[PDB]
Amino acid sequence: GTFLFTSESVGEGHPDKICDQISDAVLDAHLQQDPDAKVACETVAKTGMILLAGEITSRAAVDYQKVVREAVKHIGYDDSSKGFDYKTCNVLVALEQQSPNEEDIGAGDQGLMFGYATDETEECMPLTIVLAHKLNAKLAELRRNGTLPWLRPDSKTQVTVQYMQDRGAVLPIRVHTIVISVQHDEEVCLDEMRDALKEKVIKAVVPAKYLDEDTIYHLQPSGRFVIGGPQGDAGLTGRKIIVDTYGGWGAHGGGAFSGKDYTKVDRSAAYAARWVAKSLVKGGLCRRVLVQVSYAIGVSHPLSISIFHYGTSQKSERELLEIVKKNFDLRPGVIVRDLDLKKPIYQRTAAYGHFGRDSFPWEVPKKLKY
Amino acid sequence: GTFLFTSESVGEGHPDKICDQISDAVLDAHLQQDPDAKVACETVAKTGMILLAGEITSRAAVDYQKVVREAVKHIGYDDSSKGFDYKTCNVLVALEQQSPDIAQGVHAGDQGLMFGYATDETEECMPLTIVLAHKLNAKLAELRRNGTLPWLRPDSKTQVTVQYMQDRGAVLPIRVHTIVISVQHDEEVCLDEMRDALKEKVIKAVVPAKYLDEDTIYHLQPSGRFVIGGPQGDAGLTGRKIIVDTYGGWGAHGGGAFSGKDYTKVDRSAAYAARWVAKSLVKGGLCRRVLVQVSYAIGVSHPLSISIFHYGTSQKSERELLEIVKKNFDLRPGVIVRDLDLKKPIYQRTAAYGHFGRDSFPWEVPKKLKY
Amino acid sequence: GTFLFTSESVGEGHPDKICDQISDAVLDAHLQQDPDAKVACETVAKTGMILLAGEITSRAAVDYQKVVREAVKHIGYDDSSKGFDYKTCNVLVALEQQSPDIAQGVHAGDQGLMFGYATDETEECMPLTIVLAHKLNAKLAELRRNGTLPWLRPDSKTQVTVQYMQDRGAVLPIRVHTIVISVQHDEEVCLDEMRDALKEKVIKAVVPAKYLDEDTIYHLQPSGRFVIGGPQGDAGLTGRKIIVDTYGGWGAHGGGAFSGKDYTKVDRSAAYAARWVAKSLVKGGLCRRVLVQVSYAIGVSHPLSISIFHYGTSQKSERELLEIVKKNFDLRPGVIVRDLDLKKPIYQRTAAYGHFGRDSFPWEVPKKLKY
Amino acid sequence: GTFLFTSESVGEGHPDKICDQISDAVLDAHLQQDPDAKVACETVAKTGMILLAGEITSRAAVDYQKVVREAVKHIGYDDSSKGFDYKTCNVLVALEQQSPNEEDIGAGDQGLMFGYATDETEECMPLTIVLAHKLNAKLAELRRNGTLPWLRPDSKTQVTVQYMQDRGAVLPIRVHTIVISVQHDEEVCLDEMRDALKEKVIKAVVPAKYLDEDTIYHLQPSGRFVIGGPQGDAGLTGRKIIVDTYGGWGAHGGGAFSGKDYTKVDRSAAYAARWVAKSLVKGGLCRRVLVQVSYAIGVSHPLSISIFHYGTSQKSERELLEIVKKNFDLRPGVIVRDLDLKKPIYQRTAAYGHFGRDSFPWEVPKKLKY
Repeated sequence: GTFLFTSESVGEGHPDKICDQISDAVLDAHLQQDPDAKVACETVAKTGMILLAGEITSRAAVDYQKVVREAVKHIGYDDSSKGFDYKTCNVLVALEQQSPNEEDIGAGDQGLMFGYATDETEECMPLTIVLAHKLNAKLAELRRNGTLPWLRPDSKTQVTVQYMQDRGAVLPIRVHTIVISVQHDEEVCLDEMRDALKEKVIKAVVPAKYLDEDTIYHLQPSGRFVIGGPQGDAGLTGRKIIVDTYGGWGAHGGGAFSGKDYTKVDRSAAYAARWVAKSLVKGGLCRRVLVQVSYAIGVSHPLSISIFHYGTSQKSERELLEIVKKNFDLRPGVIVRDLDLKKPIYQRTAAYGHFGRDSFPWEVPKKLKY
Repeated sequence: GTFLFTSESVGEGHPDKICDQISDAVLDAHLQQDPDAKVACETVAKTGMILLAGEITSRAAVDYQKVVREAVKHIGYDDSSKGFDYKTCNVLVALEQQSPDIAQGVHAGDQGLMFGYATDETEECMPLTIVLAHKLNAKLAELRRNGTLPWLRPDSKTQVTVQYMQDRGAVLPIRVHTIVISVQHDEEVCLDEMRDALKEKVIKAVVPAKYLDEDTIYHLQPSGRFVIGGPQGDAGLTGRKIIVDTYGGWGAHGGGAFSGKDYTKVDRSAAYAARWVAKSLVKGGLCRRVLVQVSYAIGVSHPLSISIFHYGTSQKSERELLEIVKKNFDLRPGVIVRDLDLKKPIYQRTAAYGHFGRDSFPWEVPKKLKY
Repeated sequence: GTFLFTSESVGEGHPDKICDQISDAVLDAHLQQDPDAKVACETVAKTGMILLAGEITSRAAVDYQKVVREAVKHIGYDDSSKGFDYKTCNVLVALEQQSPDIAQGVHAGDQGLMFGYATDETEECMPLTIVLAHKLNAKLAELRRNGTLPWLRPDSKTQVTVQYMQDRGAVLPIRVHTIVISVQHDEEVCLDEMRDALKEKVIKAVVPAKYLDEDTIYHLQPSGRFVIGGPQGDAGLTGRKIIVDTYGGWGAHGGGAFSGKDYTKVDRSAAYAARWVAKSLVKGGLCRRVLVQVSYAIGVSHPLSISIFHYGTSQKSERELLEIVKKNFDLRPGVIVRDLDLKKPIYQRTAAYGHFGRDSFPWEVPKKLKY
Repeated sequence: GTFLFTSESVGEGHPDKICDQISDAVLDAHLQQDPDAKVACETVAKTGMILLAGEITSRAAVDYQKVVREAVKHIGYDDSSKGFDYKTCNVLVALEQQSPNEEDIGAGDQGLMFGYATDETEECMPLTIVLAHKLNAKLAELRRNGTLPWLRPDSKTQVTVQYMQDRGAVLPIRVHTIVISVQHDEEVCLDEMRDALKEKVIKAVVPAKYLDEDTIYHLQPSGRFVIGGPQGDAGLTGRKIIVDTYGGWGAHGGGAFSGKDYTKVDRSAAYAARWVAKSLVKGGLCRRVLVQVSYAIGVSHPLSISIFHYGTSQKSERELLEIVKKNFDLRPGVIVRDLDLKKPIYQRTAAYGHFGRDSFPWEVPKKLKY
């Protein structure tokens, strides 16, 4: 049977994503000096304020004012006309910082985590969330290179796709609806914005085979959007966890990723579960798969591993599990080495999705032996 | 045929849940005085600080000192020895409140989806993994408050792994495979005594005996020592336990936290409606297990689309169930608000022990279906 | 015989004065609704932040978003280019407000001293050094607001050194020795043009020509460049300009700031009373220059002691002046409050340009004395 | 003619003095690593919170959480029963920190400053403020060594003395009134507290010749005082400037001292003016004297220097000025060298008065040539 599915993505200037990106900029600053830094950094953004709160164990000396302001400048908030300015906003810091066989390190917390993959795209991700992210990334590219200099940092996209099912797999047929709202400078009209959104953004990102006569476009649906970001709005780290992962597809364990080092299995085991799911699909063992893992605080080994193939394998779920246990060691002290999780690359994961890119180690499938 | 599935839950004193409870206490304070209040309240808790941020349109005048402090008191943080004290903590108010529109005084949102889920494996009509996880935290609070284990403090986390088998799409719990409990405690009690009380007075008082066996794995105080807890040990924020609030990893989640958001946030009121629909189908005997997917389109009050996925557990087709749902439910967000009585101040009770599964809310009372 | 004496003053946009003005705006908001409000409001201003802290007992419901933002708007900080903007700054409210006593609803402090001072060297009855310093800041604000020098920003500081001679204890200003002016400015204007306008349109519009000569020293924009100012460049707090608020180093100060404190704080209302007494003696022709010292004892409403020090500028003994003061003034703090109308919301006007010397307040209106 | 004079002092646990002491602990932490650090650190204390705000130019890496908490522990707040606890209070940091002939350095700000001295005590200070400070210091000594273990950190004293005048000098005759309020543990009665205040504090500090039959004692005048410090109270740096100096005597320029390095003439020139006043009095050039100096931002030399002797010299005020100008160079870049103002000794100045101690360089008179 057929169904519609909708995923959302948000640009770097959305207040929740500002916080994710600042959190990871703080993490990256620690890791550049101290690869073994432990970081749990939560960020809050509201009118005129960034606040940092959390715990850090690190030998680094980090200038938080500079790291935060620079990230805000990088996002593109440099003037009160845009709603926020890195030069004059309030930065408050409440980070409590202590000084300090690695394969046996215990999980930093308990929790459950999922990975997912699907053969419907080359990236091995759901089409809805690939397209939603790609529309926001293209907005930011065109903003930053001056192709559309009226663009500002805050944006939200929603993409509805009509699917068919094929023996537990999902086959995207057409884009049903695209919604784009993007922040903009006072000096452009809506007719021009709408035309640019359709021609320079949607047509540059969405394969033409999914767009047809009945595709519904809602471009700047709420009209003008001059002020954005944290102004009259409050955001927090870890409030876009569905957007950061599979856009509604598969499942989620509840843990946020941004501002967390590798011992926080919320992030490292979700990355490893994605790596497992992608490896199974690119291995041709199934067409779509969900992987669950779980941990207890202070315990190095997973408490559970489970594999659900949606009926898209010739192997049983039990046989896939046995294969997974022969090819992967999901201790955090081992995941760190296989996925290089002490490298300061996290600020790049904080927008446009943690999954479906090529450059990240969890997106390179492992050759399986079975 | 068998598989494992794990869910977690956290106690009232976990720092993220403190924040959910405070944000909903704020919402209830506003609704008490102004049933049309619009609220989007975020809370941050860290060593000695409660910060309230967000936007409110309301006629209410709320005393945040009182609302925040009583909530913290009720949770049980009343001394520096416990890491946090309602008498001495810093309450910072950064909320932006405006009066409702002058001219309306004198006279349906995002393109998005919501999921509801229900399963006949428990009477709560919820996954056993998460029902048990919630009940373990609730039992710790009960024994802490009636003084049976006076060494307990408010911060707790639990995790339950169940071994299941499948039967024509339904899931049948066989036994509890693994239980984790970590709970904050006073300085005097010993690990042995804690691990013994958690097994004998908590777990065995909550988990049906038929699910426990000699191979069940217990990880009780697995870190070894948990004196530092609450916001002292970890920063809390509103809306960071969204899976604990819902189905424990089962079903699906389309995104959005609930607490500190009024009934006009559709990702809060339509999620409750989709639960209501899923629970009504299962209690109506129409299927054993169901995922209800409700899509809304920018503007249109009527849902864009509804899909019902019964996993094979129904004698009727997915198109027949969809027809039943349409004949019995009106899922326009304004109709939902009236049918589920969502203008009333009951939200603080939702903010610990899960939004779904308790027999305390209108969305947990099934609708008798005609067909 | 001659000597130098220096005093300073600061503009409305100096970060410490922003805080004094906000704290008094808070007090006035409360008094407007509840004339018995008790207020002790502290303000901190730093890059992008206004923080309100302190204690209030009041029946008022005040909108701090509005009160703080309008005050900042009025000061002139309305864009990030100026370093601070009322539209986008973070207002954090940490004030602790309680209702007045339940049971009194249905039905004189520290051992300390206060000083008043007055001198006949100006009509304001204040030292010339500080009268001139205040007027230079006021003139900058006037020319900034009417657009004569649109390159001016709100943050300014001035300092005036006067050469004096003495005559039987009175002080006689001879000339202005040195003037300092530092004022925040836009990016485009050049130092030469600023230094020329400050001399020609500010100083020469304010200082009587008889005090200026070819040897007068001008330090105008002495740091060279002052684009970064307001709370961006320096943290402000309430009650850090207490000498600018009073006599500019002349007379004496027994300790205490004024702004954000209601009339029941005796170090605020008895300082105004002692000014009133000192000014009344000088305008009554009883002396040319006077320091009035009023001591209060823990509990006793009546002053413990009053000493009058006339520096030799009076035909009457210091004991005769004391007798006159006692026959004409009742310095019990409750009587002071009634006589000077201190329950009214006029405090925000006190918080820039000095509490003493302007003909705008009851304590600056002399009492006609009988003797 | 005779008159009464009253001075106040407050203990380390008074909320305003907590902030002064934290500000100077932050300054001292910078100076221990970077002698040329520029610091303007303001502290705010209220229920459950210390906030730091200001500007720093320094090469130091300072852990602010540790510096603040430790200072709070040092003051003696370790439990919510006392109203405040270093282990669980909120510490928020908003310090903006940049990296960077010294005799020519310009004043860090404009301002006026006074120094004062008087021959009425050996310390060359007014008796009222010497006694007020000494009562608070003795309370803290007895608290910290366990002589009176019921004592807590917050305290306030007021001392009224009856004076005579002698040719512009002031002669203290008797103590008229002593007020002491001190914070205390629940477990002591007021009768015992009052007796200890009189016998172990007042009699150990006030010379017996000033105490007589009519001396009024107000000991714990407002009754019980269990909770103190910042709880239901707000304090700020630089709100006790009269207490920190001459207790009402002489004059004040308005600048606070705590949290400021030597380029902030509010502090360095006030120290130097005190040094000048003390040198004149110990030199026998007068019995009592007030010194004024003033500065402009970015200008190294004083704009004005003035000397008022109260009629207590045989020399004219003009002759004293000429002597001062021959023996002292009041440029901040020179004052720093003469008074050793890069040394991290400032936390010790933050309670019990900056003046009248023996160990500080501004309290050692210079031998004058004239």
